[PDB]
Amino acid sequence: QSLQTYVTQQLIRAAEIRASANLAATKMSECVLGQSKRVDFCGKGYHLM
Amino acid sequence: QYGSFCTQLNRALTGIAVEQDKNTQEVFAQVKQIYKTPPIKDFGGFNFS
Repeated sequence: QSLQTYVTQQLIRAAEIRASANLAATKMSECVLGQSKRVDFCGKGYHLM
Repeated sequence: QYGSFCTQLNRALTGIAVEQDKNTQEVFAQVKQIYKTPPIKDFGGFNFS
């Protein structure tokens, strides 16, 4: 009952990290490899690089 | 006799609760200042009242 609780928490945690890894790859695409015009997505201000 | 489950359940619900204010902060508190309209409604014929 202790491992099923730990593993259920790691599966939920890893989904929060997944959402953050998907967001990090989405910034590294649009925000580093480009110049995204999406307001406040890429620092406060107008985004240069 | 069942160990840390008690605390693990209290900690987990506290983790959710303390996040609901991170959600409410990041959705609404994006604006640095309390901006206000002038009292007179000279908005081109558009009626935001």
